[PDB]
Amino acid sequence: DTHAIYKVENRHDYGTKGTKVDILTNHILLAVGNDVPTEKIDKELVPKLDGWWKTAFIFTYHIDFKLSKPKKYELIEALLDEDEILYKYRDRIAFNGEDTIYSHVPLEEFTLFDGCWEEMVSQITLKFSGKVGLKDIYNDTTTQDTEVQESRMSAIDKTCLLSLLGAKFMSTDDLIFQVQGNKFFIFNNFAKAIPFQIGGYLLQGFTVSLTHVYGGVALNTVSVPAPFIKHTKYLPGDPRFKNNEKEQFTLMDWIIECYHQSKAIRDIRYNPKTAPPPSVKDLNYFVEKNTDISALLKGLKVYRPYINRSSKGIVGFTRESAVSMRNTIDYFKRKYDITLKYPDMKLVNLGGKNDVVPPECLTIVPGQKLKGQIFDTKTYIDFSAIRPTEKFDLISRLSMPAIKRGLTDSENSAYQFMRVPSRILDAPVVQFKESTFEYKDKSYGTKHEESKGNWNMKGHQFISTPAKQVNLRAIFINNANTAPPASMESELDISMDKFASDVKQLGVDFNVSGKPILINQFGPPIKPTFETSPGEISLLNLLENIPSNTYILYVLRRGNDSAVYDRLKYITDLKFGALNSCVVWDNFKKNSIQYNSNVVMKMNLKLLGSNHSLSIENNKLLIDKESNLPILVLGSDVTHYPEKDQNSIASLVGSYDDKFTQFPGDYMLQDGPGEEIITNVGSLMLNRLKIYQKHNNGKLPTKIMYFRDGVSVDQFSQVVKIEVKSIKESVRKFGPQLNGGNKYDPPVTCIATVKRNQVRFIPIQENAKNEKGEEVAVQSMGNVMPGTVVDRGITSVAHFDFFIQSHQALKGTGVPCHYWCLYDENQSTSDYLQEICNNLCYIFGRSTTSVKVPAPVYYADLLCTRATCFFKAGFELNMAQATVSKNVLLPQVNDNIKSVMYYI
RNA sequence: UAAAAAAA
Repeated sequence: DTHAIYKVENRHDYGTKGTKVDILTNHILLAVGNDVPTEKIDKELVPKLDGWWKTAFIFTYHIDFKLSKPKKYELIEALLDEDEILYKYRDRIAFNGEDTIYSHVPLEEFTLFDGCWEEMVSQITLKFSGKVGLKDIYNDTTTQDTEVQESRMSAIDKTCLLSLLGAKFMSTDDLIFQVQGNKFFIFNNFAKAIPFQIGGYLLQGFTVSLTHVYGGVALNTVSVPAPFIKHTKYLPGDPRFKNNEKEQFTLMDWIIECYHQSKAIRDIRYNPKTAPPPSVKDLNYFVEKNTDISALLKGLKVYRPYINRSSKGIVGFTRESAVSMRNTIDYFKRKYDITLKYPDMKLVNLGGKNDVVPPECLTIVPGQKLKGQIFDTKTYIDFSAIRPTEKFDLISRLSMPAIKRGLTDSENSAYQFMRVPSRILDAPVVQFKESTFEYKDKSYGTKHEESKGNWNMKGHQFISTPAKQVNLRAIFINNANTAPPASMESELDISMDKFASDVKQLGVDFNVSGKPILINQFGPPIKPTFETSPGEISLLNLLENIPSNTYILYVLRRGNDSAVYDRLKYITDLKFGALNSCVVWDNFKKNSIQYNSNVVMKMNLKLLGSNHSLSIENNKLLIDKESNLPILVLGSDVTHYPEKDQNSIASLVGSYDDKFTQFPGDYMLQDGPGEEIITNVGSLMLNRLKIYQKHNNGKLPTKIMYFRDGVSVDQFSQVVKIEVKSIKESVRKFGPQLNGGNKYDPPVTCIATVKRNQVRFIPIQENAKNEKGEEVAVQSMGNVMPGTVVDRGITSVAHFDFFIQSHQALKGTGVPCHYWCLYDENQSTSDYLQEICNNLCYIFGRSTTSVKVPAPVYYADLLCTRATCFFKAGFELNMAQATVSKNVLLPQVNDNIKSVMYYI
């Protein structure tokens, strides 16, 4: 007859439970929807902002080019900047930045594009693609149709308005950088910037996007960090900058810096403040054979200040000096009146024909991205780890000027952060073996708040631990070009013994009385033809002659060896299916009982144990009452591009008991690059069921929750229409062949989590009354108290969505997870869903904390991450040994561990 | 690769 209809779920209620407090969010209300009756919101609370963005018709033009966005984008501003006629309209014309161009005015009124439908203008083709009324943005803001609201969220008018706001932001007399189309960095004396790695600084910018809320339209702003190449003597803030922002800083001045910096971090106690300045013989070898700066110069765009907005980039470094060039110093001394201070320095060339100039007089064009991998992660991370009070100021102080400039017509109580209501849910009860941890609310006075969703294992034991003493065997992977100190054998024997003794107190009996085994030269296959290295050769031997009941503890000499870790896991997990944990020597050797205690936590899980769970009452609400059979909780993630241009990897994990303590799973190569919809996710449902029925006397789950991670909004329709349908259709098929031939169609709810978003919260109060009148803390570490639930004011018009911030934000300003129930066959109220979401954040079994997203999702991410090591590990080989089959790129794991959390 | 958290 007719196919069935997988429609995205409409919101049906709001939650009620929890301690109430208002909080602020980084949103501004632009407008109240047109379909909201004037007799609804006070005339004073409606934002006094009108303008073009409310009531305008925008010309749009499709536009082809002749490829890198760098060139196109650069191409457009060039026209917009090198023509005194168009320049006047440069706050009214915007790039998409590949397909279209938006303009407040028509482009056919320009004596420029005559024959596009002066020389550079020939790489563009214009085609008027209609007009866009911007005022329809403010239309269906009450409409309770999840399909309409979808088409509204990812709409042309929304993209137009956003992109035209960018135009306004960009038209200021201040120096301003556009990065990836929507991130703007302003480089004035008030900017937040620190020197970064080599020849670079970090800079705090901002970005805006607009989100539809119920009746109607909000603007969201958040700060963004980016690295750039240093183009100034001094960085903003420094008082030597306020005086001369334009104090001479040539290309040479930059290379010296990079020299000092490079050696000061590749050698220690180098100290540039003492170290003798390079006498130019060093400094020529450097700038040619040293990738720490060659890669940066390769392409670096420079200025020629001695010719009196055209930056020639570079090609490389010549061989001839500034003196041995016939003369150059004579040219510049006579014909430009300048004395070359480093005339022995090799010169650079800026392409043909013969346009060659010395670095000593060649300034660097601002705003250039600092290409490379971040290696100084600590600096990068600390730069952005700002607490909410400090971070909301920053957002306000970078955004508001630009936004005010944007929202006024091309010739202040409204610009303030939305205040929304929140509710703080109680933490569940954490269960250990014979003990509990329930946070009891208390006043903000002492630092008591900091313990909600943040305990430790002290005076506690794991719930379930291996029955038998098990054999723990050290293998010292010696991933270094030098043999380890003599005092390491003794140091490790010490460490192993203490480790075995500490974890006994948690309930884990290890027999550590083996003898540690050293493996030098371990590493990935190497050269087309590769042959296995030692001591992979050594290790392999070791692994196929491994005793029973043996847990491998890999002690890495140097941490951070991506290539080594991937292999150790590839060989031990995938090939051999042997239980193993890695540990980094310089940590392990400190012998912290806290370090050791966080390590067994993983090991225990791997040995099928259980560390902490929820209380007996808490678990009751993930149990179907109708069958006294727990719910099958699934998590799935998708990671993209494991290498170069390769197929994405999907994973699915699932619970199997009523304790929700263990989540094995399976992973799978997608059949395309950057494919986010797991089109055949149902095939992975087969093991979820088989191990479920194993731990439930042969019965199949009667309810199913599917937590789907990492989808954007445009994909919600397909998650429901393709993935949920696939799950449903699959269990309907696998069901019968598992329960004795009977009909199987359990109801599934599906909740997508988006844990990376642009929504932030700042607390307003230190305390708030609970329902008994007792004043009680509602913030911890200067962030909103975990878990503040927010489902009003900034949530969608029609979808069943809510924010919950489940974790203590130990650093910076925490990021709440945005949950959307996309599909629901078991009539779940918001109070129900919000509680199990928050609750599931307390049974992440490798940390003593509540985490920022339900355990199933974190587990699914970790599994995707591990599948990526397997992929990456055996890949160079699979490019040689060869398009390639799925199970040779990403093989299945050994059957031994198909039902363990080897990814933990 | 002890761990949660903050940045991409």
